Amino acid sequence: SMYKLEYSTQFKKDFKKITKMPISDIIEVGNVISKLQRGEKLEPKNVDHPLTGNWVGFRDCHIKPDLVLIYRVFNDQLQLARIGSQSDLF
Amino acid sequence: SMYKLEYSTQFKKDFKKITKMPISDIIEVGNVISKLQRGEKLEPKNVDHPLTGNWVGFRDCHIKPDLVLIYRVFNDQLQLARIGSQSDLF
Amino acid sequence: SMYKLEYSTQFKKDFKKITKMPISDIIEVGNVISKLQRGEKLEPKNVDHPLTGNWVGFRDCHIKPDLVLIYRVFNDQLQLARIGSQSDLF
Amino acid sequence: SMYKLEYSTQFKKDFKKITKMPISDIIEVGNVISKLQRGEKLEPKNVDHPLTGNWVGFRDCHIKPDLVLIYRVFNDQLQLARIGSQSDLF
Amino acid sequence: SMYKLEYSTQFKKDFKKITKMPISDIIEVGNVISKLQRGEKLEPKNVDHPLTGNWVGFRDCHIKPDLVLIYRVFNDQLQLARIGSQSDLF
Amino acid sequence: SMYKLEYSTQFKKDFKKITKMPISDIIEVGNVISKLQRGEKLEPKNVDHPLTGNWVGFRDCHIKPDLVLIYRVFNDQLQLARIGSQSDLF
Amino acid sequence: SMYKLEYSTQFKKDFKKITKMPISDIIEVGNVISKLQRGEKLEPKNVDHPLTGNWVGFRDCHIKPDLVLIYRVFNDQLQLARIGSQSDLF
Amino acid sequence: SMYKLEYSTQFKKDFKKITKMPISDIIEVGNVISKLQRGEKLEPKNVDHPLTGNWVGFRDCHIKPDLVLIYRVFNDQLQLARIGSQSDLF
Amino acid sequence: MRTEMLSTRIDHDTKIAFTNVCDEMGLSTSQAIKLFAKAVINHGGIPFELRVPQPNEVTASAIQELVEGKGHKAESVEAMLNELTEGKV
Amino acid sequence: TEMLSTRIDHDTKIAFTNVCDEMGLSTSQAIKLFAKAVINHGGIPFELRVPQPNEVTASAIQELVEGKGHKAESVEAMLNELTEGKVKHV
Amino acid sequence: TEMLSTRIDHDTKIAFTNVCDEMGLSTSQAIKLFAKAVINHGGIPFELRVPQPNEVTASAIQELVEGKGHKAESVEAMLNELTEGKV
Amino acid sequence: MRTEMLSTRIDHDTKIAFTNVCDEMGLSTSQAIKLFAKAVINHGGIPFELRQPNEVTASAIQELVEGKGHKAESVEAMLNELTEGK
Amino acid sequence: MRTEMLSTRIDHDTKIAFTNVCDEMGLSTSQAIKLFAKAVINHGGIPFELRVPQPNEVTASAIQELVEGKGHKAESVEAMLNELTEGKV
Amino acid sequence: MRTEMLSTRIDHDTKIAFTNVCDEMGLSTSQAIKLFAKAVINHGGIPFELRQPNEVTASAIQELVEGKGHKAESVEAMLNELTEGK
Amino acid sequence: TEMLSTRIDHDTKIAFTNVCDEMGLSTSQAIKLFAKAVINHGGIPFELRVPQPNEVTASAIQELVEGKGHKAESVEAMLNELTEGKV
Amino acid sequence: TEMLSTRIDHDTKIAFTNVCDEMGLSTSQAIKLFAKAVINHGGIPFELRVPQPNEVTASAIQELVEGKGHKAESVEAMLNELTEGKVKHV
Repeated sequence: SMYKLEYSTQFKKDFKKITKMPISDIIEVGNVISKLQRGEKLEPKNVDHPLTGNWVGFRDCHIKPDLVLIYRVFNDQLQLARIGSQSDLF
Repeated sequence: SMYKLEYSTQFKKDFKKITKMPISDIIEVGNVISKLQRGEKLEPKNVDHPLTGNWVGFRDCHIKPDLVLIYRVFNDQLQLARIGSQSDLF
Repeated sequence: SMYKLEYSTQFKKDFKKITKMPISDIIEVGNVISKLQRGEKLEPKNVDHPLTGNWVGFRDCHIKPDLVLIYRVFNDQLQLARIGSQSDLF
Repeated sequence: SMYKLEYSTQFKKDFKKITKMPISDIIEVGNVISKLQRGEKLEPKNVDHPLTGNWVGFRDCHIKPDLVLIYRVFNDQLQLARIGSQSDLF
Repeated sequence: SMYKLEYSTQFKKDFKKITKMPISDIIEVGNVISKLQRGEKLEPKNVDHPLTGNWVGFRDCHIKPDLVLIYRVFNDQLQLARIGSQSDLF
Repeated sequence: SMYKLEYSTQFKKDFKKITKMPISDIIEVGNVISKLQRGEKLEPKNVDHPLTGNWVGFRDCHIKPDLVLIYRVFNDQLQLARIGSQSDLF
Repeated sequence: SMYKLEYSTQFKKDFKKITKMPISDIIEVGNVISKLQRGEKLEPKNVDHPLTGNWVGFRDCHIKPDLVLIYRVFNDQLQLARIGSQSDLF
Repeated sequence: SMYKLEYSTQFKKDFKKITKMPISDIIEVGNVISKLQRGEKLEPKNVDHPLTGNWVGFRDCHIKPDLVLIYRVFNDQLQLARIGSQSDLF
Repeated sequence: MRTEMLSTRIDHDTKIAFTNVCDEMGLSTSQAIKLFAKAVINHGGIPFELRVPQPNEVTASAIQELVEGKGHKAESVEAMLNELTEGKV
Repeated sequence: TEMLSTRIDHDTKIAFTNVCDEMGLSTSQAIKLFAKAVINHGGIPFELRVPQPNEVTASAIQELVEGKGHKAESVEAMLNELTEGKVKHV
Repeated sequence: TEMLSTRIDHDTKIAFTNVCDEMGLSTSQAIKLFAKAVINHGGIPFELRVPQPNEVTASAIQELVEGKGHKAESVEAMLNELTEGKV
Repeated sequence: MRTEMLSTRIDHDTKIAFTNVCDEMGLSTSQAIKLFAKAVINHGGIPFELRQPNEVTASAIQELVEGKGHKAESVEAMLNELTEGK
Repeated sequence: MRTEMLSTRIDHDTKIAFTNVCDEMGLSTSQAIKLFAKAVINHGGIPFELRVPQPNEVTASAIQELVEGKGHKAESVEAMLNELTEGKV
Repeated sequence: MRTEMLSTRIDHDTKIAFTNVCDEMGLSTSQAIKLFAKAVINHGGIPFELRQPNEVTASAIQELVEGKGHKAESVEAMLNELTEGK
Repeated sequence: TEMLSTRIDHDTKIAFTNVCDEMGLSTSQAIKLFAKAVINHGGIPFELRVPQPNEVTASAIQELVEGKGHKAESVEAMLNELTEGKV
Repeated sequence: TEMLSTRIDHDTKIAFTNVCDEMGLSTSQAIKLFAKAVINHGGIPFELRVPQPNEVTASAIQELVEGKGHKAESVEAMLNELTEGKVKHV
């Protein structure tokens, strides 16, 4: 948990939708965020990549094929911008 | 030994976007450009290849899968035309 | 004064075909090129214009409706790329 | 005092098909040939033009929309190569 | 008198969407269909016309600029194939 | 005596962004809403139309080319669902 | 047992060309059509398959690789639309 | 040699070009014609097939990939129409 | 800096139908026209084939079902609306 | 020189050969034309698509589906009429 | 090597396979061509289907249809409230 | 007949380039724009590659970039609060 | 039976350049226009993308050789014509 | 300015169909024909499928069909005559 | 199964291979797509190169350029001879 | 339900995923859209082609080839200016 953890207001509002998912999926969200907090590279299926265009400076990982986390590491802080479907986030 | 460094006006504009990326990624951009300046061969993941148009020998390589550098070596000049996503360049 | 005359290897090969034309038509080609070398505006029938395609600044004029010259002025140089029919060039 | 008249052997063979045509059309062929022999401009509908394809060095005019004459003026000679439809000549 | 009314299975499914419209708009759909059943010419705003594509004799009219009816008259039968937006149908 | 006025919660949230706009634009929003409340035709530039997509049962008009109001008249009520740009509403 | 035989006007026109073929080939055309009339399955070389358009179930089979029959079975009718080369039909 | 042998005037004129070919090629022309005269099926490489369009009623075989024979069997007679390249014959 | 205007004359039906598609696509009409103009410059041509409306697969199947005589009858426009609107009248 | 080739089935081989011959091209010339066109265009210079009936075919299909075809009691009687007596049986 | 994949229903897979067969390619080759085209254009080079419903707009509409909107006496009163006095 | 205008503001450089490409193709800019509008209607969509903007994501990113995000003591504490105990 | 006329207004340069391509293709201009009209009816649209002239590969290579500074010099138009016409003057 | 006319005769049915397809695409038949001519020039060729006629082959086929071909006693005799002894 | 094949020079094969690679297909797949397109359109769906020279026209031109044409005194005399008296 | 899939390399997988996410689509949604579009159109509804630079890229390339680029003595000094000091080395 080397980085500090910060999240947007919108991230909390997104997590109201995430809360409705099965417990397994919620823990997998937490496991991905924990990997990111420790600075660890994600799995190939997470297709982790930097964002282009207006979203430049931020990254996107697939926790599930249709469940995307938008985040960045800035200074010493893992910042969580949004979590949701491709259609909800872009 | 090393090529002269030349960049387009648009390249400077593109680097305004590049500046918003984390320092790690900016350093990777610099590392690729420096390899090219030394005339060295790039690594397979950079998928360096010439473009097959009337593009006077310009080339395309991936600094990241969605971060493309358009460039050429002419005389003893490394000329940097664009840097950005496929959507920005094509 | 006048620009330097320069022609491509392919322009020489194209002229292998142009030479078969009557001497009058060959002279008319030469007259158009002489105008271009002196910075003279061509005649309305020459439909002189820059190409908007992938042409890197090159221009198109008609010595005849079906005899096209592809050329540019770079520095103080009249560079002649091709001469031939629309089918030969496009 | 006009140009001298010359025709190819193949032109003589083509004229068998021309002879099969109505007198009106044969006369129109003769009228175009006389205009060319006198150096006179043909009508807009004859779309007289130099050839820049396989028959470079020669000209073609349309005596009818589907009846083409391939010819040239070389020095003081009007030389008639072929007469027929677009398919039989190209 | 009047043609027989016939509608496709897909027309019923499309009407699952049309029913959500205000009652006035639903009546206007019904009025256009009633005109067609009685062989009446539609109004200029209905842009009634046969489709020139692969449509097997079917026609297109606009109940609204973005609400299209695909239909035909065969024998004495008004056959209704689809109703919906241009995006739903084409 | 005009239609009753109703707006959604989300419409109230959208109006925070509207409040950030110049007074001129806010007033133009109010003017369109009053026209709709009185049952009056909007101007051609408002391109008022019923929706036949995901928001079937509702109408949209353009208060500005990039500022859209989604609304309906249901019985004696003018109901205002959203106001914003095309991207935020569709 | 057997389907009713129906053919288009254009089919009769096409058979004017078919008539010029040798008797052997005309007999092969007849043999294929008779197999279809009996509802039988064709042989692999006839590459019988439905067309994938809005073609109301019409099918394509090769009596020869360059002799195509367009047909359908509707009710108890074998309906023959076209016979000819790919260039005549498509 | 069961069929009688007949050839067009144009076939003889074509054979003046064929005569210039090596002896091996001329004999192979004769071998194909002999197969046809005996009613024998040709080899797969001869891609023997009936002609469509204006040439219907006649057949085409490749004696070489760019050497085509146009022929037919009519009554008891093998009739040879033309021999030459695809560009010469079509 | 300098700004000009690009425009065309079109009838009302076209303007509304085009506006509706653009709205459903998340675009203003001005944005859409600028995208077309830029795409034409980028491609050196119109980057799609010009064509008439063509039925999508669902439409083609509806048409074939009708042409095969497999449609569903209705006694009148009113009864049809009542059934398919499930009573909305 | 090296080779470009593809493996194809017999029906495709013959149908392609017929179109190519009738266009005045050997198979090799046609493939060379395609490869050079792909180079010239930087892509396949046409849309890939399934066969689509031309207007004449669509007309025949429309005549049939509207019940306006021509009846025949047997393949044999149909052959007698469409061949004008050339093939009176089978 | 990795995969680009989707689940489709049976009828769609049949129709897609048949169309590709008539064009002369396999479904895998067709999908690879699509992916490379999307990369080469930096976008999807053809018309998109009407998007998934904007949930924000959908909820606003559902609230209104369920009769749960907020009444206002006037446009002026509404603007005063929703602009917090700016107009 | 009832015709209206369909129009956009565009930069001068863009106007020139678009006009020149249309000239080489043999049509006017007005005709080209009408062709585009009818094509969009005929396809029920824009038949070539677009851009997507998203206001919600843009605001979230902007809030974080301005240093106004919310701290969490651990992933476990964050999940516990944001799931309300799940 | 009934015959009409299809026409367009084009400048002289276009008419001759188009006529020359059609002749080289073995077609009259009337035949070519009828083929286009029939192809448009057949396809329900224009069966090619509209675009500006684009250099073929030989042209692109000529341009790149010039842009790379690898062209061949000539002292004057007259000497150039003399060399490349091999004395035709 | 120097403009000329480019024109064809076409059947009435063809005219109607072509006009209707052009209407649905949003352009006039004159504009469509200009677009075709410029496209043919811009590509140096016709950018879609043609038809090929051949007068020589047509005459040869017609001569045979009319029963006017030349008899040969055998393939060997034919080759001997047509190759002048090769 | 049979083949569609041609011999090309080395440079052309290289360029064709590279273009197909950028599109995401092999040269064999590209040529199969071309063959099926040619069949599906019943013609070649793009512009043809200027054809091989019509040998009849080429020989007529060569005869004239070599100075071997037939002189005529007049257009009327020419027409009388070449029409065998019809004009 | 069954599956449509293709094997792709890592660079292609990520570059495609970025375009798809930024278009508001999961990979599955994008492939389903393509397959349904191919069905709807009876073909691939776009030309296959290599990447082609947009106007901005062509402009940068033209500026460079005309010698109007901007010099820099090292990758490091270039990074300092283009990032406005954010990355002053490597």
